Amino acid sequence: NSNICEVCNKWGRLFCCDTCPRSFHEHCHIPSVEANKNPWSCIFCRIKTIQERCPESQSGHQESEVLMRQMLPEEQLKCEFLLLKVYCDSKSCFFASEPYYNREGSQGPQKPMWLNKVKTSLNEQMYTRVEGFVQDMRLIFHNHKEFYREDKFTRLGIQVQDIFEKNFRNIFAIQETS
Ligand SMILES: [Zn+2]
Ligand SMILES: [Zn+2]
Ligand SMILES: [Zn+2]
Repeated sequence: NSNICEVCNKWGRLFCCDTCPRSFHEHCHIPSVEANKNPWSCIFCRIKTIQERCPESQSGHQESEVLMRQMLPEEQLKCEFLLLKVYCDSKSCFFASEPYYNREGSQGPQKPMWLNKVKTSLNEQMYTRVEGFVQDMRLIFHNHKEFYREDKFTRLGIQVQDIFEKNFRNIFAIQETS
């Protein structure tokens, strides 16, 4: 197995996947690495299994259909994995914890949002459709862009949104378009 966490790229107290060489801190994996379970298989492996059991699941889909899906176990897992892919980027730090807004010439968002809030919401089964998870993820970056206006820091929102959107299209097999 790898000697660094797949998500944050640091060493420490690492749990190793039994079916692949990846490793994780407990609370870096989503869901948090499970207490017992031998063997244990990481989210990467669990997602690959879904794909292998239903190869047709990789055929192109419309985003509107994907958003309306209920959060049954496979869609719950897919959202967990998508959230984890965002945390894999180091720039996710800016969006992880609860923000605050005191900048001359800007007013904070009406509905603040952050990654650890989406993480808690997934863990508490608060989303009934994929749309609820995707709307809160997009709101993170939209709030950022609106608040920072012309400051070049706005770019961090565009960057992390792009990581979200590419991973969304991959994980939910969104039909490719020009
Ligand atoms: Zn980690
Ligand atoms: Zn694995
Ligand atoms: Zn099948």
